[PDB]
This record gives sequence, structure tokens and C-alpha cells, in this order.
Amino acid sequence: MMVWTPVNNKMFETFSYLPPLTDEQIAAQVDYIVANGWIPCLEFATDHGFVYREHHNSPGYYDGRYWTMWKLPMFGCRDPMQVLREIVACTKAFPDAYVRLVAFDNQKQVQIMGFLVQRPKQPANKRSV
Amino acid sequence: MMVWTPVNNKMFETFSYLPPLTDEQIAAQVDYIVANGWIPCLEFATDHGFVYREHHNSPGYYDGRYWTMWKLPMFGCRDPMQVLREIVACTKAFPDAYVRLVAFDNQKQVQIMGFLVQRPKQPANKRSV
Amino acid sequence: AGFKAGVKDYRLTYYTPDYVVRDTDILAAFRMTPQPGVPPEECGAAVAAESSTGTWTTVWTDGLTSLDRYKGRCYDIEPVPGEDNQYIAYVAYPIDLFEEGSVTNMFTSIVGNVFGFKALRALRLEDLRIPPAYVKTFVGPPHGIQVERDKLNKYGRGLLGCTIKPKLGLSAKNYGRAVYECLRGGLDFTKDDENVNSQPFMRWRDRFLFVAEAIYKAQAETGEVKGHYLNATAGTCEEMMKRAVCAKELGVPIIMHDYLTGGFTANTSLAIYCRDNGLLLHIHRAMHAVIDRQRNHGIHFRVLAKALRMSGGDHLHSGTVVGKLEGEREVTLGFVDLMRDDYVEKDRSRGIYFTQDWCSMPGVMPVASGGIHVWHMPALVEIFGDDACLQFGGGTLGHPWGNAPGAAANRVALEACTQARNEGRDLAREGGDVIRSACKWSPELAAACEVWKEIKFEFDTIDKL
Amino acid sequence: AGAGFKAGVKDYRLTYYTPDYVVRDTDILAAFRMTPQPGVPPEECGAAVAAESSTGTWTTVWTDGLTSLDRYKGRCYDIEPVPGEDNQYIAYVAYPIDLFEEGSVTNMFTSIVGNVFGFKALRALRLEDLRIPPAYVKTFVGPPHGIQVERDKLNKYGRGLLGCTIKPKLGLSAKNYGRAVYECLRGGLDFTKDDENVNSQPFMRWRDRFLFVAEAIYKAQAETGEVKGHYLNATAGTCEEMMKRAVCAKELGVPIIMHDYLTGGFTANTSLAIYCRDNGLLLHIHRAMHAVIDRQRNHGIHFRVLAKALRMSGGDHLHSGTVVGKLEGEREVTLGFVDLMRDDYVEKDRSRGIYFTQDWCSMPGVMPVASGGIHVWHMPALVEIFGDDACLQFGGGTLGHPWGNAPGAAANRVALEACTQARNEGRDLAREGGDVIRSACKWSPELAAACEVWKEIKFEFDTIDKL
Amino acid sequence: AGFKAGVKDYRLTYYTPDYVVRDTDILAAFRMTPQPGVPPEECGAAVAAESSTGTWTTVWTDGLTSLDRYKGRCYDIEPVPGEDNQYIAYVAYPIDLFEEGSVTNMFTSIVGNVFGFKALRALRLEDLRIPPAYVKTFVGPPHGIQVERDKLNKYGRGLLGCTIKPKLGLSAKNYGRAVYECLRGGLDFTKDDENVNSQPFMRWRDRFLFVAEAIYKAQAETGEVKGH
Amino acid sequence: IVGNVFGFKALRALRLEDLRIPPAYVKTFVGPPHGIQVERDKLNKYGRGLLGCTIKPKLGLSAKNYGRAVYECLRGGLDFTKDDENVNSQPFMRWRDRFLFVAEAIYKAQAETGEVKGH
Amino acid sequence: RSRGIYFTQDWCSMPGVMPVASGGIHVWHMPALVEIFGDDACLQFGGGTLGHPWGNAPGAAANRVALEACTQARNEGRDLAREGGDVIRSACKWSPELAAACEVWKEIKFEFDTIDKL
Ligand SMILES: O=C(O)[C@@](O)(COP(=O)(O)O)[C@H](O)[C@H](O)COP(=O)(O)O
Ligand SMILES: O=C(O)[C@@](O)(COP(=O)(O)O)[C@H](O)[C@H](O)COP(=O)(O)O
Ligand SMILES: O=C(O)[C@@](O)(COP(=O)(O)O)[C@H](O)[C@H](O)COP(=O)(O)O
Ligand SMILES: [Mg+2]
Ligand SMILES: [Mg+2]
Ligand SMILES: [Mg+2]
Ligand SMILES: [Mg+2]
Repeated sequence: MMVWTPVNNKMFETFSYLPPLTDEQIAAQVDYIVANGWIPCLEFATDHGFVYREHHNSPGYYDGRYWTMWKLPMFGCRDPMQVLREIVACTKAFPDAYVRLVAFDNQKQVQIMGFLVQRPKQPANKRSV
Repeated sequence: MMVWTPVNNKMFETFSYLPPLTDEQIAAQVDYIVANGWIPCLEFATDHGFVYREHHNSPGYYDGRYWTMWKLPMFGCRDPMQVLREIVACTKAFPDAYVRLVAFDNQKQVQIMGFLVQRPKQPANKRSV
Repeated sequence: AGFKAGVKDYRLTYYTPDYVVRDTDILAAFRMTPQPGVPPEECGAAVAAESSTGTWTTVWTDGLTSLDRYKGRCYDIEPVPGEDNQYIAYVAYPIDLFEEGSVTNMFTSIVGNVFGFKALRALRLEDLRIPPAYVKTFVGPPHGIQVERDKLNKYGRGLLGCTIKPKLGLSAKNYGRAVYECLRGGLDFTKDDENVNSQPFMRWRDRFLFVAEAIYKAQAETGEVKGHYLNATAGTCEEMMKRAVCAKELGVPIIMHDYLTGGFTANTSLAIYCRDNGLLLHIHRAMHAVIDRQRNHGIHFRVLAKALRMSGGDHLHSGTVVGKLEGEREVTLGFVDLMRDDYVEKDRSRGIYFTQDWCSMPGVMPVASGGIHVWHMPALVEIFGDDACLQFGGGTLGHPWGNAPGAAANRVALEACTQARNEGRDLAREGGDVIRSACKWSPELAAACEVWKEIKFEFDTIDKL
Repeated sequence: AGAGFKAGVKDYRLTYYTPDYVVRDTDILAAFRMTPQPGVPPEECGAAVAAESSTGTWTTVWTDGLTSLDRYKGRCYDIEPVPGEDNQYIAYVAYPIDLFEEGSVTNMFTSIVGNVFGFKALRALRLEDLRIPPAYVKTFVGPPHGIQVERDKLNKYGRGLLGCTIKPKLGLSAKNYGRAVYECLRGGLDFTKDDENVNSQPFMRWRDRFLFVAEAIYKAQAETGEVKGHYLNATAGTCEEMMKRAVCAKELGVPIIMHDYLTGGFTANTSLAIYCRDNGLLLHIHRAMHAVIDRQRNHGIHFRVLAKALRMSGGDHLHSGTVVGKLEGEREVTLGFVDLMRDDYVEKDRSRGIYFTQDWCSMPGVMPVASGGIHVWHMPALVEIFGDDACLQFGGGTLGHPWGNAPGAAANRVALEACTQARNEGRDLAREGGDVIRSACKWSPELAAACEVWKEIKFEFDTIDKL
Repeated sequence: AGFKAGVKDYRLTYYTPDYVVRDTDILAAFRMTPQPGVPPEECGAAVAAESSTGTWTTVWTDGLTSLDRYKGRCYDIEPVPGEDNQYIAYVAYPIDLFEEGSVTNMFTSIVGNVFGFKALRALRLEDLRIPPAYVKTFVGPPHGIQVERDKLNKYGRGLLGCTIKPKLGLSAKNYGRAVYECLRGGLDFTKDDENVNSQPFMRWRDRFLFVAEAIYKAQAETGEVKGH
Repeated sequence: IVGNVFGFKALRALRLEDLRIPPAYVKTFVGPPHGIQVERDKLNKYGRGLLGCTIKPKLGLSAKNYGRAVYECLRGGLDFTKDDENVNSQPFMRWRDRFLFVAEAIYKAQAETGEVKGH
Repeated sequence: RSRGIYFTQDWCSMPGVMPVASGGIHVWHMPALVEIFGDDACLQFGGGTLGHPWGNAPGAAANRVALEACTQARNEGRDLAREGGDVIRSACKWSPELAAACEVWKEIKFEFDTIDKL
């Protein structure tokens, strides 16, 4: 029996229970966005990277859901290289921030994918003891 | 495309989106007060320089709106030099405080202008990245 | 044309095979099994008559009104392929017949008395065409898929849930203890079992408070939004509302309701409460198989699903296909489109008898639950895609290491499958390989994989097309 | 080496089949007619139904050890094969009273009929009966009034009550509805009613109908000198709308309202029954949708269980079928659940479909309502089957009379009164019924007219819901 | 097609003369008078744009949603017979644009801002097509003609009414006095003048009570239902 | 004053240009809930015009996108954002969802800038 | 009468209402707006913010810079009716966000014959 550690084991939604994504894996997710015609966008956080409740308490209200948008969603962009270059530009301008890559579907009008690409400076196997 | 930075880019109402005011520019604002017959006054803060909500949460309630008044509003004062001298005296007594110059109109009974003259120890061009 | 007392055939008024249906008509498809010597046309006419305006003998009051305007009309009768005594009768109902915003009224008319007629041996309502002009009279789901994802801040994968077990018998404190361990390991939601309401072993308000503590602790530990579907199902509307109000006071994101055992009147009330108070509403379909399992008699689940969408719910159980409860693949794919999509075309190979236009009514999130475990994960992601919630009760609380490792196993499995899909792997073919790789990598998943390796649910399907 | 936690699947029968269990006087007992898939042992099937309707799931869970499964588990304690069926069994399941929420029919159904009917391992399931123990019965408010109090309120004794549904079902205006109601009530009927699906519609809004029906009830009452009513339909889309309707009926001072308990649902129904108790309204229950659930012999829930549930949830009247009319209902089956609806104590009797002795511990009886394709010639059979404590409803049978509603109503009332007199005089209605009606025809021109129109009309078809 | 900042003509997005209107669309007929040099097509598109989704310059947020699904569409422009500068512009609006049951919301969209546009000299909304799917979201009239005749028990002729005069200035007691005399001579109804609300010369509740006395007196005297 | 007279057959056109509301009538009205001075005092904003902005497109954005747009507007220097006049409650965006997301946005932009924000 | 006021109007201390100037305005209009309305007004930029080539935050900053520059200029005694163009141009040279907005909308004016004349 292994015990799932409660010590510092914060997660970041989709893909955080997998090994950290390699450059080849990130590029494959980008291809997926492009193949589906979804709008890629980057968002970053320089403060709290987690949901919390400071200003209000009612059902469905949370602070820390919105992050700061990097530039604008890349409308019309069908070029995986362009997306990969914006990830580099964003992480270069904000080397200490949480950064995530998201994609929008304008038909359903909803974010259709998302995953963390940078956190400020538990390993995949030190999660149990 | 430049990104407007969310880090640490706190503002202070009127004129904070301009380059910091020179001594000549401050003097020009003081002449404006005197030319209009308004009542100059100085206020300072040695703690939180920003609006917040600690004690209550209802619409139009905020803590941190009131600062501490320096002496008294300078009723009847038509001398720009005297105003300029009080700015120096105030900043001298509280070199680590936020300090602001305000003016009052007693006909409308409202503050009719105000801007920061000192903050405790982003530059105008490092606001985008 | 005067009043003539006496009995005459229903078909003289209620069989109209030349009728051109109107875009505002409610349409029904009934699978009908007549008694010997009852002509199918007379049968269809009888169903149409007795679900709208007619009774067994001529009444003089008809002439005070316009029967042409108000009558239900059997407008088409197809024989069923490979059955000597089964027909599909199509019936059109004028929109005037129905109370605006009342699923209760709709059911009362269309399925009220006709199923008990001596002249038929069996009857099954297979589908309903709800026209946009009727659809617009319903408040509908309190939130719907998109707004739900936006509230929880969860994107790009299926949601993960889990029912606390044993179904009944745990104390309030133990319930919360179980919930915290589940949520902290990687599940988005846990839930009250459908029959957990308020009982001697555990009173509802005690449960709500302990569950709330557990939600907020797991949320602070993981940094992800968490919820638990607190059961509002109750004996009276007043009690139901008390439970919803207490959930709201606690600030939790989601409650649940058993729409068929609680009923449509109570459900619609609760959905409206939820819309007004920002609570998400999870719908459990307890009792549906009493009505929808048999091919010859009852109401097909797709109609009960359409009715739930109108009455209101954010989630609705949809079956798993591969788990312990029945649900054939093509049938399930058909009603899942009916639950989620805005526009669904006629497609008899998936059980869709009518083109259904939902006119921007929010979609309901399907919930796959019941006897599923980590090995089913690729098949589930393949069937449902991302816009679904997958629930693992026994599959979490039955893990040899406890709830947190159990939850982690399911989350790893789902994330692995999602990644593989996005990379272009074919889950239908390569699914076993995805799971096996993830086993090699994650000890929690490996342990779950070993326990349930043999376990399958493969039986002859009853509710065949 | 005490029993520890062992992860994995094992047979349900190891925990949930207990053929030596002695049932407790507080247990809820279920009788399931069960059709297993080939290769599934009946014991494993019964245990599955018991498990998955109480405490168990598909694999062993560690949390069991924190509580006492022995105390809480449902138990399949007996399995009988069904005579003349190769693959059907009656499985008996006992449920501890601790499993159920007090006063909630909703909760009871959720457990007992919640998920088990959809299990892959069975081909068909039917709940045939429930034994509700007195200790659970006492937790329910039950019917707002019940038969005795109802007769006492209406001042009506010594015969069946007579009703009638307004027709056409849908399409009449509020004013015309009232017009029809007045003519029916003045002719001799005690009650008229909204059709089950008459709620509030474009052709007729509910509040307009309630006001016109109120005018009609009072006019017919002043004209005849007998208490009159009309079951105004409270069925609605929301509880709030339902309550608005009930409240307006109360403000009007009318004696009775109605509710479709299955399409409205148990939660709404129980709320309405509580309201009715607190405000002195009688509550008529329409059973719309029941035949979706209860028509087939192999699968669903027998109406006798839906009737027991309605008694607990609350209703003064409940439709029971007619036996001889346009809708199905076999005689012996109907006689059994009519006893379950009305009586205080009903003994086990398999020849009438009663699987369990049922003790109602003084909960008020519900008045059975016979309705659906009946006419004057059926009267002797109806009086014979139901006796006095029943309500007989003639929709088409009144509004289809060649001379209009008031003559229609009189024909029905004369027929019922003739039959009642004959029975009291010692005549056997099963044998002499035709003669009683024929004599009354000779005497009453309104009756004669009805007798001619419907002389030929019978509903005789092969029964689906056979014992 | 990406985000391109700047102003472009409305007619590139909002003039669609080949659009087949849907049975659920709200349709408007606008009588339109453009300023000189403004093409009717650009005018009709402006009307459609600024009463639905568009503003004066291109915004990036359009791409987050589907403009095709939500935009108002000018789908037809007829010239008006015997007018050099008047047109009927037909605009179709998707049903998604409107709040259910709210006439306030419908007016706010359709007639909210467009009447004040510099580019037009005059504008008149002539007609609306309210589709059944929108109509059904409204409670509508409390009773309507038929139910009204049924409540009052009045059939087979026009109803007769009368406004009390002078419009303003009568006391509550005199109002009732006047009302009784009118109703008893054969009128079905009397009425408050539109501007009679509650005022110094006559407070509303005093008027309601005296008018009630009058209605019931005239009703008992004549045998016919009376109202005010 | 404007009830019936504009429809009189005897005139071809009529326009009400001005009204003199006497003080004795004015005093019978509650009037504005706050007015300019009290507003400035509540927001703590003096010495310049206030800056606002309507979210666009007018209709068609979801509640989450509305708040996203509002946060980005307010954090850059505007005092206010606003619902468009015809944004009430619609299939593409229900009002209460909007109110909650906009609230999150207002408070985030306020904490980031240090100036009172509204929408 | 030259401003359309037919009657002397006495509000007897009823609070005043803040005028809101909104509809098809952008950074180049700022001097004219500040000149017409003074400080007690709210100026609204819909398209003028969400139509900025760099997105909402830069768009908002551009408007805020413009308004602040104009306010400073006025307080220093500059005549906005005459010198307004110059105030904006100077601010463009200084703020990249403003410069970008200035370029996009430089040409854009709304000049038509007035219907509601005195
Ligand atoms: O009571 C149960 O068995 C479950 O909690 C699943 O438990 P497990 O995950 O442990 O199997 C669900 O409520 C049923 O699946 C509902 O059925 P459906 O989804 O068919 O409506
Ligand atoms: O709507 C009808 O068909 C009735 O008014 C009968 O009409 P008639 O009197 O004209 O036949 C009853 O509601 C049905 O009998 C209900 O069936 P049950 O009593 O079996 O539940
Ligand atoms: O809906 C619009 O068009 C606006 O939001 C402006 O948008 P833009 O800033 O993008 O142009 C305003 O509501 C109009 O100014 C109203 O006009 P007015 O103030 O004259 O009544
Ligand atoms: Mg369950
Ligand atoms: Mg009926
Ligand atoms: Mg008038
Ligand atoms: Mg606007």
C-alpha cells in the first residue's frame, strides 16, 4: 500500500497527473489544436496560481479562475510553429509565472483544451510514500 | 503587440498614467488651484495606500479611501509658494508615506482635483512587454 | 352535420393519412401491438383520440368547439420489419393541447391512459418531436455543459466522479472522511448514492456539513475546484427546497435530484431554484429501467432524456455501454447527441425517429456510471468524448490501497487516454496498450489494473433497436 | 486473521443470499418476479437485486468494515420458481427499516426500484408486492381524509358516488366547461372532473376554469339540495404553480381537487396531500401513466404496489379500473388491490395477487374510482364488484346521452339507485342485474334512452396482466 | 481570417440579400431616409449591425463567438414608390438575440440606438414579424376577448363606455356620483381619465371606494354587470 | 402633458421643447439615488472625467468571455465597463452567470490596479 | 434660447446627473470631449477599446493616457479647442499603446448635416 501525499502536491487540471510534457508532446498537442481549427491562446499568472475565495462565497463563485491574457487569441492561425514561438516569447517575458496554453472553439463558445506549460521555480513518482 | 504588465503596476488615480510630474509641472497644477480659488490640502498614508475591504462588503463601501489630513485645508490661501512649502514640510515629516495634494471646491462641496506627490521608497515605459 | 349519439370507430375522425404535419406540432412515434382483429388504423386512431380529445362514444360538446383544430391525428402507420403484429404509429398533436413549460402536462396527454387500453397488447413510445415553439416555453437546464465547464474552470477532458459506498449505512462523519480521500486523489466530484436522502444512520444536514468540510479541504490541498452532489431528493417539495437552500448556504457548487422518483413537478421547481441561485444540478435517473428496458412496452430512455432536458438538469446519467447496466452502443450514441447537441437529424440506425431542433436550449452533460473500472477507460473516452462525466464508485472505493490511490488511478487512466487521443492514437484499437503503458508507469494504476483485469459485463441485450 | 479488506469482485450471494433469515416485523419485504440471463443462477440474481437495492456494489469496498453490513444489508431470504415457467422466479427481499427515510415514498421507490431493473444479468424484473410494516406506515401523514371522513363531509351515505369527466378532453373554453358541469351536476351526479390532461392551456386558462366551475357547482347545489363538487385539477409544471391552484380552490370553498400523482410525481403529491389535510380539501388521485409501468406480466411494477404507495403518499380517491370498461383490469387482481386500498388489514392471498399480509395500522382507506368506457348496462356489475365505497365515473356515458347532460346524469343516477335498492332487497346482481336495469328502463324515459344507445356495447379482450 | 483592427463598411457583414429567412427570425421593416452620399445598402446594414451585434469599428472579440449565428441581417431593400430618398429595409434577427417574455428587451435591440445615427435623416419602424416561437414565451393578455365576454356575460353587441369629465378637478364623491348616473342609464363601463391617478383634488383610494359604491348601485338597479 | 394632444386631427405636428418644473413640484421627488458629488466620493475619483467602455459584440458573447473582456478592459486603466443596453438575459448568456463572472473580473482588476472599479 | 433653454429652471438642491458621452468616439476625439464636458462626465469607448490592435488592456491604457494628457494640458492653461491635436500627438510620441490607437483611427470622423437644429 502506498500513501498519496498531501504535502505539496498541488495540481493544475488537465495532464498534471501524467509525467511532465516533453517538447515533442507539447508540439503534438499544438498539432491537435491546428488539425481541429481551434483558436490557440496563452494565459499567465504572476500571483496565486490556484482557485480561492476572497471576495464572495456563493455557489459557483471563485476567485483565481481568470489569468492574464498574453496578447490576443491567435485568430486564423493554422501554423504550429507560430504557436510554439509565442510560448517561448511569453515564458521569456514572464520567466517566473504560471503559464498555460488554451484553445477555444467558437462554435460551442467554450475553452476546449488547456494545460500548464510553465510554473514558477511533487515529481511524478514522489506522489506516494 | 505589447502586453500591459499585471506585475507590480499599481496606480494612484489622476495623472498616474503620465510620466512622473516634474517640479515645474507640480507648480503648474498649484497655479491652477489658486487661479480657480479652490482650497488646497495635503493628505498622507503610512499604511495601505490602496482601497480594500476589511470591515464591510456592501455596495459603495470601501476601506482605505480616507487618508490622514496634514494640518488643515489652507482656507483663504492664494499663495502658490505657501502650498509648495507645505508639500515639502509634509514630505519631510513623513518621508516614507504616500502623500497627495488635493483641492476642494466649497460651492459644489467636493474634491475637485488630486494627485500623488510622494510614494514610499512600474517606470512609465516598463508598463508593457 | 349534427349530434348523433352512439359509438363509432375512432378511425373516422382520428386516422388522417393525408395530413401534412405543421412545424409546431408535437409528434409521437408509438410502437404498437394490436389485439387480434383490431385493425392497425383503428388502433393508431384510438391512441391518437384518447391521448388528445376523444372518448369511447360520441359527445355533443364537440360541436361547441373545433375538433379539427384540437384533435391528435394518427397520420402514418409503418409495419415493423420482421414482426407480424407490430407497427409504428405516428401521431401529431397541435401545440394548443399543451401547457407551456410543463413536462408533466406533456406526459399526461401523450402517455396518460393509452397504454392501458384493452384493444392493444403492448405499446411503447419510442420518440417525440418537440418543436422549437414548445421548446422555447421551458426554462430548461439551469446551466448546461459550457457554463458548467466555465464555472468549474475544467476543460479538455471528461469529468471524473465517484459514488460513496456502501450505498446506505455510513455515518455523516465517515461519509465526509470518504469524500475527502476521494477528492484529494484526483476526482472532480463525489456523490450521494441515489437512495441516500436522510435516514436514521445518517441525517441529511449532518452529511451536508461534513461533506462541505471535506470538499473545501480537498480543494485547498489540490488547488482544483471540487464538488460533491448532495442529494436534495425528498418526500415533500418543502423538504427538497430546505436541502437545496442549505447547499446554497454552504457555497458548494452542485446538488443532485432523482427526477423520476421525485417527479417532474418537483424537478422543474428545483431546476428553477438552481438557475436562480447558481447551483449546478446533477440528475440521477433511478427507476428509468422500470419504464424503458423492454422493447415492446414502455417509453424509451431517449424520450425520458428529452423530457429531462426540458424540465431541467445540468448532468444526466446516460449508461456506460460496457458496465453492469444495460445500454446498447448505437442507441446510446443516439440519445447522447439528443442530450448534448443543438440540432439532431433523423437517423433510424441510432434510434432517432425525428429530426430534433433544440433552438439553443443548453445541452446536458451525460454521466457514465455503473460497474466501470480503469480497463474501460479507453472505451468510455472513445464513446463519449470529453463532454461527459465518468463515475467510479466501486472502481474507487474498491481499490486495494484506499480512496486517494483509487482516485489517482482513475485520473491517470483518463489523462493517459485523453493524451493518446489528442496525439492521434485510435482508442478503439490501441486502448489496451495505452492503459498497459500507464500501468508500467504509475503504481496506483498498476494495482487497480491487477484487481480488475478479468472483469467484464457481456450479456445479451434486451433493448435492441 | 479476522475478516479484513480484500479488494476484488466476488459473488453477491456470499453476502446477500440468506435463506435461513427470519424476517423481522419491522422489515420492508419485496416480492420480485425475476427472469435471469442464461447461466446466471437464480440465487445470484436474487442476491444482486438485494445488494444493489440496499448496500452493495459490483466489487468489494473497504468502507463496509466501518459499519455493520449485517444490520443494514437487504437480504434475499427466499426464492420460489414460478409454476409453468422455465426461467421465472419470485425472489423475496427483506429490507431493514433503517434504510428508509420516514414519510418519503420517493425514498422507498428509489431504493427498491432504483437501479436493479436495468441490470445486464437479468432479462426482466417485476415488483409484484411490498409488505409495508406498521412501524414504517406510522411515519406517513397518509390520506388527507379517507373514506369515512369523506362521506361525513359530503353528507353522502348508502350508495356509490357518481362522477363524470367533461369531454372533449381538451378544446372546451372555460365558460363552456362550466356550462357542461352545471348540466351534469343538476341531473343527479355528485361530482364532475377535469380530464387528467386539462391543466392550463391556450384554449382554457386554469383560473378562468376554476371560477366558472365554482359558479356551476353552487348553482347545481342550490337547485338540487345535495352537496356537489368538481375535481379541479392542480397538476402543474412546478410545485409553486400546483400550490397556487390548490390555494385558489380553497379560496373558492369547493370541496375537492385532483392530482396526477405519477406524472406530477410523489414529491409533489405528498406536498399536496399535506396541504389538503391542513385546509380540509379532499384530494382525488388520477393514475395517468400507470399502465406504462404496470401493464406487462414480466416487467415493471404491479399497480397494487403503486396503489400502496399512493395510500402512503396521500389521496382520498384513487382510480382502480372498472374491470368491464375500455381499459384493462382483471377481476381477481382488482378485488385484491381494492382491499389493499380500502381495508385496515388484508391477509396474504395469492389467488388475488396479494403476496404479503398487509396491516395498515389505522391509516385511512382510499376510495376506489371506477372510470373508463362504462355505461348504464355496466351498473349492476360495478355495484357487485365494488360495493358502496367507490366512485363510479361516466364521461362519455353522460356527455354522450342523446338528450344532453342533465338527462344523462339522471339516467346514471337512476341506474345506480335501482341497483342499490335491488341489492339491499336481497337480489343477486351477478344473476339478476340485466333485469334490474330493464325494469328501470321501462320506468324512466332518460334511462331508456341511454339503454337503447349503448345496448350493444361491450369491451371483451384477452387479458395481458394475468396473475 | 484573423483580427484586423480598423473601420470597414457595415455592408460587408450585415447586408446579405441572398439570406433565406428562418421561421424563428424576428423580422423588421424600417422606412429609411439616408443622408446624401450614404448608399441605402450601407444604411440598411448599419441599422442591422447596430441593433444586433456590431459597432463602428472591428472588435477582436467577434472571433470568440459565431457572428453568423447572431448577427442581424439586412436581407432586402425596396425603394418607396414616389419618393427619391426613402427605402424599406428588411432586417432579420435570430431568436437567440431576445430575452423570453420581454417586450422591453425586444424594443431595446430593435429601436434602441439606430434612430439617432448621424448617417440617416429619418427612420420609422413600420412592422415586426414576431414568430410563434417567440410569441409562446409571453404570458400575453390576462384574458382576451372571449374570456372577457364570458366573465361579463355580455354578447352580441359592442361594449359601451365613457370617460368621466372634466379630466381633472372632480372630487372622489362627485366622481362616484357621475359614475353611478352614467352606468344606470345603459353604459357597461365608465373610466378614470388617463391622467387621473392620485392628486390633491382627489386621492386614489377615496375614488376607488366611491366608484365601487357607484358600480354596485347601478348594477343592482339595472340587472346588468357594470364596471369602471 | 403629452398624453393625447399629439394625435389631434387639428394639428399636423407638435413638439414639446421644454418644461419648467417649479421647486414645489421638484421637492416631491426622491430624485437621483446619489448624484455627481456623492458618486465621486463613493468611488474616490476626482480631478478628471470617468472612463468607461461597452463590451462588444453587443450580443453573442458567453458569460465567461464577458468577464474575460471586462477584466482586460478594467486592468488597463478604465474605471468602468458596461453591459450593452440590449444585453439582458438571453440563450447565449443568462444574466446571473454574467453577474458572477463580471464580479470576479471587477475584483481582480481592482486588486491588480489599486483603483476602485465597476461594471 | 441660443442653447435651447426656454425656461429658467431651478432644481432646488436636487442632485445633478453625470452626463455620459458614448458612441463612435476614439482617442482623437479626447480633446473635444474634455473641452465640451469638463471633468464632470463619463466618457465611453466601446469599439474604441475592444477595437485596439493589441487588445483590451492596451486599448484602455491608450484611452486613459489620452484623457490624462488632455486634463494635464487643460490645467496647465492650454486651449484644447486650438491645441488639442498637439496634445494627442505629443502623447503618441510618448506612449506606444496610444500611438497604435492613433494610427488605426487617424482618418475617422463623423460629419453629417444636423437634423435636430435649434
Ligand atoms: O447505485 C450505483 O450502482 C451507482 O452509484 C454506480 O455505482 P458503482 O460505480 O460502484 O457501480 C449508480 O448510481 C448507478 O450506476 C446508476 O445507474 P445508471 O447510471 O444506469 O442510471
Ligand atoms: O380520460 C379518460 O379516458 C377518462 O376520463 C374516462 O373517460 P370516459 O368516461 O369517457 O370513458 C378517465 O380519465 C380514464 O378512465 C382513466 O383511466 P383509469 O380509470 O383506468 O385510470
Ligand atoms: O451600444 C452602443 O452603440 C454604445 O454602447 C456605444 O458603443 P461604441 O462605444 O462601441 O460606439 C452606446 O450604447 C451608444 O453610445 C448609445 O448611444 P447614446 O449615448 O447617444 O444614447
Ligand atoms: Mg448509486
Ligand atoms: Mg380522463
Ligand atoms: Mg382620456
Ligand atoms: Mg450600447
